[PDB]
Amino acid sequence: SDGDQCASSPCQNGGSCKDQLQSYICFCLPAFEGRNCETHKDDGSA
Ligand SMILES: *[C@@H]1O[C@@H](C)[C@@H](O)[C@@H](O)[C@@H]1O
Repeated sequence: SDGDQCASSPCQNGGSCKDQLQSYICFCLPAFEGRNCETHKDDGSA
């Protein structure tokens, strides 16, 4: 699977995705979580 696996915005919350070997990589901030930075670590009611 050597190619690009992030040509469809897999990560969110301003996640920095980068094309790497096999799969890709998303560099986010410590205040963000989720399988693809799609969740903000705000910790409110839920
Ligand atoms: C990509 O890296 C992450 C960690 C943030 O700094 C983004 O704003 C940047 O584009």
